[PDB]
Amino acid sequence: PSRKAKVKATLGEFDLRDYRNVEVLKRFLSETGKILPRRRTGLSGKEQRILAKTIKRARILGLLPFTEKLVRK
Amino acid sequence: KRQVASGRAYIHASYNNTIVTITDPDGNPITWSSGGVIGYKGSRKGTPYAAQLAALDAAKKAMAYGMQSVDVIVRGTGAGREQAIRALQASGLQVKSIVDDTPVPHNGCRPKKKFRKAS
Amino acid sequence: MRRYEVNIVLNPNLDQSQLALEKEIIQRALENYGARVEKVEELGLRRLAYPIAKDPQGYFLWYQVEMPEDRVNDLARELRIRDNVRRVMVVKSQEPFLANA
Amino acid sequence: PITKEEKQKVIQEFARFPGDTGSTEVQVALLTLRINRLSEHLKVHKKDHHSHRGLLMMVGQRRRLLRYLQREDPERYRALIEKLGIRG
RNA sequence: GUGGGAGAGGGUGGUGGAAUUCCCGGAGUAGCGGUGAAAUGCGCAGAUACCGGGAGGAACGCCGAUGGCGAAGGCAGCCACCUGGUCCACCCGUGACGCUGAGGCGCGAAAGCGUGGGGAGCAAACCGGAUUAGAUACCCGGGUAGUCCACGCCCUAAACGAUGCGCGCUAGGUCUCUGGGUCUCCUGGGGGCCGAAGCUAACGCGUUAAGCGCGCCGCCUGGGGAGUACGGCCGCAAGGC
Ligand SMILES: [Mg+2]
Ligand SMILES: [Mg+2]
Ligand SMILES: [Mg+2]
Ligand SMILES: [Mg+2]
Ligand SMILES: [Mg+2]
Ligand SMILES: [Mg+2]
Ligand SMILES: [Mg+2]
Ligand SMILES: [Mg+2]
Ligand SMILES: [Mg+2]
Ligand SMILES: [Mg+2]
Ligand SMILES: [Mg+2]
Ligand SMILES: [Mg+2]
Ligand SMILES: [Mg+2]
Ligand SMILES: [Mg+2]
Ligand SMILES: [Mg+2]
Repeated sequence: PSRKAKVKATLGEFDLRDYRNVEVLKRFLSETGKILPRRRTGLSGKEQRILAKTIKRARILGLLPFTEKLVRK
Repeated sequence: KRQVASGRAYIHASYNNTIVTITDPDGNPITWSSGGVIGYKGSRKGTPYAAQLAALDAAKKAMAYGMQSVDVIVRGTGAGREQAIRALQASGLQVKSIVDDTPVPHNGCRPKKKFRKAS
Repeated sequence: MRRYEVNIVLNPNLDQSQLALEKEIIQRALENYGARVEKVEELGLRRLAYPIAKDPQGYFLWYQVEMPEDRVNDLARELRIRDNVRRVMVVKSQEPFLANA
Repeated sequence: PITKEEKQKVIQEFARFPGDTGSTEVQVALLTLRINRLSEHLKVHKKDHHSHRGLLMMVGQRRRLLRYLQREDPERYRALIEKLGIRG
């Protein structure tokens, strides 16, 4: 699946290296802590890469989860 | 005897059997059922049917304490899971919701041969 | 010296006093290591994606003290000695790799 | 690490003439620096095998230049040494 | 040299959360477990399932690739420090300072060894259940060495691209990682696939050659006996060359 819209379009000029930008980062995670793929985020290796290094900080810090519970079903 | 009215229902499905549990809000169980409980004992404990019977028993007995609204939580991927869930729903118990909380390590202990093989 | 961003998350249950106390060390101990606080931006209370120290929230800080590399795994080794301090994050500063601009 | 200064400082110390970056001395000297450093790092991190091979090459590259110096102009050679800290 | 870039390349210290096991408390009751079926096993000294707390060991989900780094073995939570290699642009410096490399020296997965420590999960041996004509096995329940750390050994492998290193030459297409540009595309470095000429027993290789050439090293000479015997060298030993 995933032919909707990339998580990059729905957003603007933003430091992909800012580990505090919760409001934006939260956009790169599934219904779980899971870090969205590229087919999803629609980023470049260099980018997608950095994103993660950043996300993984949001985590230790406490701003971002490691995993979420799946509602619905 | 206690009169809970609103609690949660934990469903633990496994390839081998399904045990269902109904606790109260804070988390403490009230009553529980299982393939064994309902009577099946052996290879049958796993079959969805059993799960249906089990889940419904978890309810009946739950109904006693005055339960009415559970927040079904699933764990495991065993056979007869999305099955037990369908029971609690059609049990009268207003199923507030459903959630999948099957635990999963971020690479913890080496599984046993039975489930080994990395990729 | 190098530019390091410092993040600090301490117990979100202090009164003006109890708190201004911690920051006395966060500043004292800090200067004792060649602090040089290029800046600061106290964000305060935060709703943590997950409880930390069994606390549903946290009080966040953030600096930019430029200091002597040799004395960093130390500076932090020092900030950790605190009790009401539950997180010490010391990242090295980095240009803003802007994305989608 | 070795600072831009640290480096330049050593270059403008051996260079045959203002503008000499790649002369056979500058190089040796320069190396000797990079070497004498890592030789320290490894004095500690004995387990750091990979870095070592890095040094096992600088030393080579170093003696190889010298071997060439001692050939062309045995004078400058006898010089670079006394100036640095080799042959002893 | 200068200015830039990428990276699970290495070493040391710290530190994050998920999971299993164990302990403590709550609540709760007759089973859980496991299999093709079962049994052994565990549970009313209260197990399983659920909630809270604690201790500890090991490994790091998603990102993750059909990706990257490394000479090879190999390398992925996050942070800092210490450190190696390498690529691009500038054309700035030296002026053949080059290639290869017997022997030497160093590194070298796993298993294994020595001393000390650690020991959650896993598990040779082993102890049991089951299956079977038998079962010294595949399946199940346990479990020691080990797996982990340090220090010292050991030196093997389908240690594989089964393809030694270096340099030049010889159509293209396409996908991709990383740098530069006047950024449709051109240009450099690396990873793939299809392919000219050509090569090849065939399969296949084909600017990442197995093509056309030069240099240096290693190696082969029918199968079995045999990677054995003898000798030597190495190792604490197993055992290695
Ligand atoms: Mg020139
Ligand atoms: Mg000249
Ligand atoms: Mg020679
Ligand atoms: Mg070894
Ligand atoms: Mg080993
Ligand atoms: Mg041992
Ligand atoms: Mg076991
Ligand atoms: Mg076994
Ligand atoms: Mg190419
Ligand atoms: Mg290319
Ligand atoms: Mg042809
Ligand atoms: Mg081909
Ligand atoms: Mg023969
Ligand atoms: Mg042999
Ligand atoms: Mg001997």
